[PDB]
Parts: sequence; C-alpha cells; structure tokens
Amino acid sequence: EALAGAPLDNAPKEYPPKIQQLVQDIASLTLLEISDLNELLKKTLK
Amino acid sequence: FKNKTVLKKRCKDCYLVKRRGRWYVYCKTHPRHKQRQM
Amino acid sequence: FREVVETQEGKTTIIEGRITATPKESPNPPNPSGQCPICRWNLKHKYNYDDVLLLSQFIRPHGGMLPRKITGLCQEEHRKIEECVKMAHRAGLLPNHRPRLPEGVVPKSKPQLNRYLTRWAPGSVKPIYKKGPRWNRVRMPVGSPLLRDNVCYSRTPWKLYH
Amino acid sequence: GVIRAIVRAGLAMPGPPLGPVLGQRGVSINQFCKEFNERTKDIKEGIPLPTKILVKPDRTFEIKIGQPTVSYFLKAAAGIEKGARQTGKEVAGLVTLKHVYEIARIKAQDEAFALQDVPLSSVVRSIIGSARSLGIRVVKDLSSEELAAFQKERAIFLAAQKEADLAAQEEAAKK
Amino acid sequence: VKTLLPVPSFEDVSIPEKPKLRFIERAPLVPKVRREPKNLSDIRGPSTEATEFTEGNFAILALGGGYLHWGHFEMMRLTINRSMDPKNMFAIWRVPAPFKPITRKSVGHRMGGGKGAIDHYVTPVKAGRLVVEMGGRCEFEEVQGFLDQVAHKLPFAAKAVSRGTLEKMRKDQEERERNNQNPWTFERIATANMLGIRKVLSPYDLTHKGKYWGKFYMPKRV
Amino acid sequence: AAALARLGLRPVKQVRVQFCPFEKNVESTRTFLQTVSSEKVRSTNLNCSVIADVRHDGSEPCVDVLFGDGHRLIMRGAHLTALEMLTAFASHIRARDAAGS
Amino acid sequence: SYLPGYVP
Amino acid sequence: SPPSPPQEEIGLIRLLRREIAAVFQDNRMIAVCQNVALSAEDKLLMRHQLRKHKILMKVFPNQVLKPFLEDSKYQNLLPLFVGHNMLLVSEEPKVKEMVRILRTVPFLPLLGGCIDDTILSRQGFINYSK
Amino acid sequence: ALKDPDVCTDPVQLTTYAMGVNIYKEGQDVPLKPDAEYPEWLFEMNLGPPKTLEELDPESREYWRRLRKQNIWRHNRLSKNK
RNA sequence: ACCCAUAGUAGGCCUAAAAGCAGCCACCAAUUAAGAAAGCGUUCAAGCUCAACACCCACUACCUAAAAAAUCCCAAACAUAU
Ligand SMILES: [K+]
Ligand SMILES: [K+]
Ligand SMILES: [Mg+2]
Ligand SMILES: [Mg+2]
Ligand SMILES: [Mg+2]
Ligand SMILES: [Mg+2]
Ligand SMILES: [Mg+2]
Ligand SMILES: [Mg+2]
Ligand SMILES: [Mg+2]
Ligand SMILES: [Zn+2]
Repeated sequence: EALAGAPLDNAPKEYPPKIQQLVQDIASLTLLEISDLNELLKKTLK
Repeated sequence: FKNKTVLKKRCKDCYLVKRRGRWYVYCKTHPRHKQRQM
Repeated sequence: FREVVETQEGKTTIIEGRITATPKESPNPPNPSGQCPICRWNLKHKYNYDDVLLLSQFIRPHGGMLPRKITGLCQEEHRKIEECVKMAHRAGLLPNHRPRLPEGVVPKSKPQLNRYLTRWAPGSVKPIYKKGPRWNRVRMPVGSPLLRDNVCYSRTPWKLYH
Repeated sequence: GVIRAIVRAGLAMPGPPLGPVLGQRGVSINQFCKEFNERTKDIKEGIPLPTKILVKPDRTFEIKIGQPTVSYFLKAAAGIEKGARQTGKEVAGLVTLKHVYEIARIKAQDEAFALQDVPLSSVVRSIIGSARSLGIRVVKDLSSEELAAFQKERAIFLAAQKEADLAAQEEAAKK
Repeated sequence: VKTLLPVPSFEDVSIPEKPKLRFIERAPLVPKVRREPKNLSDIRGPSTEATEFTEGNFAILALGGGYLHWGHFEMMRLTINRSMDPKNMFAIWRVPAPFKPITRKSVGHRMGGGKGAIDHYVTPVKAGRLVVEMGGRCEFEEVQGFLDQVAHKLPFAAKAVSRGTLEKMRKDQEERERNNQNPWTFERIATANMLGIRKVLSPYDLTHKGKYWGKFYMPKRV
Repeated sequence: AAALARLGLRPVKQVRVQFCPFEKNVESTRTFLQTVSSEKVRSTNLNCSVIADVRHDGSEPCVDVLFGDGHRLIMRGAHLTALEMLTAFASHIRARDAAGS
Repeated sequence: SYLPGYVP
Repeated sequence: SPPSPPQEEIGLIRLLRREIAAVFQDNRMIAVCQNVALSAEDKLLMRHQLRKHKILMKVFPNQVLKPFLEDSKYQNLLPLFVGHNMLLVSEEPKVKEMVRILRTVPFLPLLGGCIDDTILSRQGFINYSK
Repeated sequence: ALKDPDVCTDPVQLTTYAMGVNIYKEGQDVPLKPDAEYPEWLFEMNLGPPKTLEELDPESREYWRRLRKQNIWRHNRLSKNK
C-alpha cells in the first residue's frame, strides 16, 4: 500500500520480487508452448 | 539630536535603543531623525 | 548541544558541526502538571539573585541569557531570571561566564567596588546631588521590582528603595 | 532596463514623451523612430501599439511591439470614438459576444496572454472586464436595427453633453 | 493556507446630506443681559444627559468635567472635518453651543464695585458624556486615530470610544465591583456614616461614592 | 538574499551545493541554495557559477565555494543552520575580496 | 525521590 | 490550559485536497523540483517552454500536500517537501524534454518524483530518459 | 494631432463585421460567423455584475478569490488613516 | 518581522501631460498568487514599499512618558529570623 523508496544510485542492481516468480515460470514451460504463447503475444502487442 | 518626551520612529530605518539609561532614536539613512528622551 | 569548528588547512577552510553531550532534566519533577521548569519544581517565588545554581542553567557560556523558546520558561519567570542574572554578574557571582575578549585585548585595571542587588548598570546612573525634601525624597533603588512577590519570611516587606 | 509606453503605429516622433525618456537613458530617438515606423509599416496608422524598448548596457535598443490595446479593439468594434465619462451610468457603446470573441483571437497572440498558455475563455473574460470600464455593454445578440436605435439616442445624449460643456466653458469665460 | 475571514458590509448604512460638523457660533443668537452665578456644580459629578449613542457608532467620551469655549469647538470641527471621509463618514454634535455667560472684570481693578461684564460663553460638560458622535461605513480603527487626537486637546480627560468599547468599559467596572475582595467600600462607610466620616465628606459623596473629586473622575475607584 | 545581495558575489568563482534530498539532514543546505540561487544574489556577479548537484548516495550534504583567489570554503551542512552557513559565506567574501585588491 | 511538595 | 476547539477545516483546503488527488491520479510523470527564486519573467518563460510539451507546473502548500502524502501511497516522497517545492506533472512521461529544459538552469535541482507509480531519484529520471 | 483611425458608423457593417479586428492595411474586415461556429462557453459568459460572495460556492477558487480581495479592500481602508 | 511582486492596462473621462497614487466614473478580470491601489516618489513617466502566493510555528505588548533658580545636599542607614 506504500510504494518502496528509490534504491541508492550506487547500490547493486535490485530486481523486484514479484518478477522473480515470472522469471522462473518461463523456464519451466516448453518451447512449443512458449512458441504458441509468442505468436499470440506478437499479435496482441500490435 | 532633538530632545523629545515622546519618541517616534520617522522612517523604516529608525531604530529604538536604550543607552546610558534613556531611550534614543537612531537613523543612519536620515540623521535628522535622531531623538533623545527628555 | 552542538559545536561549530572551523579548520583551515592550506587554501581550504572546512566548517563542520558536531553534537556533544547534552544534559537531561532530573527525573520525577515534584509538580509534573507545571507548565515551565520553574513551577514544575515548585520554585516560583522561591529564588533570588544569588541562587547561581539555578540561574546558571539558563545562561550561555559567556554570560548571556538563553531564549525563552529554548528554555521553556514563561514570560514572567524568564524576565525574573533575566534580571537575576544581571544582578549576579554585577555582584561577581559568575566569574566563569565573562564576556569573550578578542585576541590581544587585556582590560585595563579598574577600581574594584563590591556591590550586590544592583538594578542598574553602574555607568548609566547619575549622582543624587539634590536629595529633595522628606516628602519628595529621591530614592536609591535596591533589588528589582520583578521579585516583589518573592516569599517574605519577615514581617517587613522587601524595601526596594533606599 | 525596459522602457514601457504605448506608441501609435507609424507615428513615432522625436517629441515627448518617449523622446526625452530615450535621450535621458542614452538611446537615440531618431534611430528608434525609424526602426519602429519600419516595423509598424503594415499596420494602419494611429493604432495604439504597446511597445517595450529593451535598453542594453551599451545603449543599443531592442523594441518589442505587441498587439493593439483592448481599448482600441472595443472602441473600433462598437463604432465609438471615446469611452463613457461615467461608466456604469451611461452606455457609450454596444458590442456582441461574437465581437469580443473575434478580438480575443487577436489579443490572445499578445505575449502577455500567449506566454501564460491560457485558454481563449480566459482572454474573453478579461476583454469583458475591460469593456465594463469603457462604458460598452456586451450583449449576446445585436441586430442592425437595435444598433441604429441606440446610435440615435446616443447622438442626442452626446449633443446635449457638448451644450453642457459649452455652458460651463462660456460661464468660465464670464468669470 | 492563511485563513481569510468575512468582512462586515456597510451597504445598509445611510449617509446624511451634511455629514460634516456644522459651525458653532461664539455667542447665542440673542445676547444675554442677566448675569449668572458661577454654579460650578454643572461640571461636577456624573453626566445625566447624552450618555448613550443615538445615530452614529463612534464618539469621544468625556472622562472629566470642564467648560468648552468657542476655541475648543473650532479645534474639534476643523480637525474632524479635515480627517474624515465625507462620502463614508458623518459627524454630529452631542453638546450644545456655548450658552453659559462668563463675566470678567477689566484688568487692573480692585476687589468690589459690583460684578464684571459678560466676556464669553462656554458649554459645561460632565464626566461620562459624549461630546461628538461619528458613524457611517467605517471601522473603529479608521476614526480612532483622529478622534483620540481631538480628545487629547480637550480641557478635560477624554477618550475616543465605540459602542463596543464603551459597553465593555461599563461591564468591566461592574465586574470589579462584584469580585472586589476588599470588605470595606467607600459607599458602605459613607452611607452608614461609619467613624463619623461624614464630617469630612460632602453630601454629594453619598451618590458619587468616592469616584468623583471636584471635576475629576477616577475610573479605578470601585 | 537581501543581506547577501548587498555584499555580492564578486570574489566568488563557483558555488556548488551537493545534497541528497531523500535524506533528513538536507534542509539547511537546501535553504542555503534558495538564498544563493536568488536572482538578486546571482545578479551581483554573472561570472560566478551556482551549481546544484543532486545525489542519492546517502552522503552528507556539502557546500563547496571556490573563490577567484583559488581558495576553497567547504561548509558541511548536516549539523549547520542555513544562517550559520550564510554568515560564514559572507565573512569569507568580505575577506577574500580585500586580499585581491 | 521527590515528594509532591519538594523544593530544590 | 483547556485545549481550544479544533478549528474547522476551511473550504479552500478541501478544494486543494481534491486538486492534489487529481494531479496524482490523472498524471504519470510527477517530478519534484525545488522552486528556486528565479525572476518572474524567467519563471514564466521556463513555464511556457515546459508547456510546449504539455508539462504542467503545479504549486501546492506544504501544509496540505504533506498530510495527503502521509495518508496516501506516496509516503516516501515526504522528505523531498522541505522548503519551496514545485511539481512538474505531465499526463504522459516527457522526461527527456523536461530534463533538457531543466538543464538550461544549472542551479535548479530536480529532486526526484514518481514515474508510473515508481518513486525515482534524479538519476532514475535521467536514466528513464536514456 | 495623434488619435485613433476613423471608426465605422454603419449599423449593418458594425453588426455583420468585427471592424477593428483587422489591423493591417492590406487585410479585409473579419466577418462574424454564424451562431453555431462559436464555442458553447462563449454564450455562458457573465455579462452582468460580478457574482457576490453569497452566490459563489465556498468550495471554489472564485469564492476565496472574492474574499481575498474584500480583505485587501478592508486593509487599504484601515491603513489609509494609519 | 521575515519573505516576495508578473500581467489585459498607460481601465474610461477630463487634461498641455494624469501611466495604481491632481480630480470624476467604474473598480471588473489573466496567472496557483498580487487593491484598476494603502503609504512615499516622478513635470508626466520611471523608482521604493504595503496588502498577495510560496516559505514558515515572527507562536509580540496593543493599559502609560520629562525637566530649571538663585548662601550649602540635607538625619544617619537598611532589601532576609516568624
Ligand atoms: K487634555
Ligand atoms: K493619474
Ligand atoms: Mg493592471
Ligand atoms: Mg487612460
Ligand atoms: Mg487614473
Ligand atoms: Mg508602478
Ligand atoms: Mg501623481
Ligand atoms: Mg487574481
Ligand atoms: Mg507583502
Ligand atoms: Zn529615520
């Protein structure tokens, strides 16, 4: 409910925890499933 | 310095100071504003 | 409290500020409902010009008074202490709170006159050359009217004019 | 510094009041008159144009000419030559909201309004305020017949005013 | 966000046709011939006339007794008419024109030989009377400046007041009388003639109650 | 700015104000920037640069003044008031100016 | 260690 | 001393509390610069140059804006609001335009802000632009 | 000798054209467009006296803008004698 | 007290000129904010303030004023024990 403060300019790169789950989920899926996902993605983004 | 029973500041640069047991009006911009309590 | 130190090294000056040890008010004041330090310790009407242990808590290192906003005193008590400090300086009761003298200044020898309860600054008072009749006598003030309500343990009230 | 004065289009002259000011500050009066008259060459002569002479430390001058004053625009749109001597009591002219809107389009280009990026509604609200000081009444719709009627009555009033002034001037002569 | 407050509206107030103070004449229309006694009791004690506001809202209150001669009226008139805004202010006289004749004997003459000749006229004023009343579309701070200037030049202790300050002044005096911790008051002692004190008092002291001494008024007395 | 505009920035060559605005000890230094960045002060000398360096390193605020003589004044504002820094800044202007002339 | 009516 | 009845909130404060909510809801870029004491002409000119890219310049008193931030999701923007402050708010992030206009004035500090509900610093802003 | 240029006096022209809007010698008079070519807010403009404090809404800037001016007017009245 | 001041517009009229500030009428409106101007000033203008915004806990008191004579001041002194 309260946005996190800005990270220091010199602090090491930090990535939000909510995406850490998304990063792992992509590896589990199969290329054929990723490929099908991608075809719909490219069209949806246009 | 003119003796005055009632001291009045005559411009924004007049300042009241109590020296040697009596009140004075001093003014650097207009020295004619200088007053001494009588 | 906070100190400001200027250190000049070569061509570069450096102004800094450090936080030193700060004294804390003694615990459990006898009158917590009190609205200022004086009445929190039931000291109203019960101190005089010679109570340097009290007076010294409200002055700067060079003898000057401290602001009322900082000390928390009320206007009435702040004015009493202010007059008491002036009398304490003039009586010689604050020998370690003397004015700051610039380098190379050594005051000349001045005549020593012991005095106490001195309301005015010595240099600002004129001699009473004409005393006047008994029914219109010019009087010599002693003490301060601000302390007129101080607790009186004698049947005679304080004489403020001699 | 900046010198601020209203100068009529194409009629800058070396005489007062701008000339003396320019001379005291070291700007050449003739040079300004030439430059101003040239840069106001495409504007009908006699139009009051608020100017802004930026005098640089070496007494070289830059002039910033703006759109004509709103008093001009409202007087021309009403057909009047002088404003009311007692605004609020006498109506010296009549313009329509369409007239005020057309004036706002030109006056909105002035640097005072343009630099503030204000909507044209703000400029229209200002012009109506200026009209209320000129004696000009802004109406939603005005017909050619309604304007002729008022012009006829206004002519009578103005003629009587001239007679009243003449009486006072004649009386002053007798004094 | 500095908090703004409403402002009072004076649109409902009316201004007369002659807002300025009228001219006061030295002597009455018809000169008086019958010479009058000194009658000093016309400036002694509280006033029983012109003690309340009538039309305006601001006035000069007399805090003592005295006589207004023509010289005083001219000072009041010119000072007020010059310092006031005729459009938004108006003033009226709360004192009549000089009517009481004052005799004088010709300089250098000895006591006796009858009574002197009428020299000038004065208007007696008692303490607590309104001398001039002002009003209109104005606050108290606007008129108080030049009203106090006039009050200072009067031959008695005077002061500019308003409907509010006058009311508060009177309620403050009543409050002091109620919460007075002194069990002894001038009234109680005098009226009961305690200590036989009426041998050094005046019959008027039964009503003045120590608040009045000659022509002088002491507001700090309860 | 009025008091500092009377004295001017003639002997001053650069004024750099460094602070981290997300920290809690920068108010004095930011007030110092407000006073020196005023058009009155800045107009006393147009050859004196006034620089505001905003950072997010967690470092303590600093004011670095370079005079034309080559001398530097570094005022660390973490425990200084804006009045103190402006008083010291004025004093060094009053001094360095005399040395040059 | 200060009673209600204690005075320094 | 008996406390005094709390003074009832003024209607202007309410209007300001509603305009602040709107600026924060209906905009994406919300920079926070220090409102340095530029001349009136320079302030107007820099505010016209920022409007060419529809970057608005708001100014809210720190006694209304602070309470709002305290109770809202932008609780970490509080420390930036000491002294004179102005908001540079646009409905679509115009960071590079703002930054180049802001760099013409070397002494005007960009303190940070919040692009797309992400509290940034000055370098965060200068990085979003790149 | 210096005055504004001559004004128009024909009712037909003054009601069908904005006479002074065109300031250029080579330009033509600006014809007034029909009633449906102007924005709606133009015809909702206050052509009468200014709204009083009672009419204004206490939650609008106009209300507090009006109260601020009245307070300035009062300050000027009070200061005049001071 | 501090701080700070852009703009329709030099509002209209009168006036040789009247530009917030000789007079008369109005006293609306731009900007988040600033009186068609409260006090100075300018031949008219410029120029300096005040009422605005912002900053921010200046967190004021709004009761008051002296003195001089002639031979030489005139008890001595004292703020503290019920
Ligand atoms: K008197
Ligand atoms: K004028
Ligand atoms: Mg204007
Ligand atoms: Mg005019
Ligand atoms: Mg005028
Ligand atoms: Mg001016
Ligand atoms: Mg004038
Ligand atoms: Mg406004
Ligand atoms: Mg101000
Ligand atoms: Zn002076």
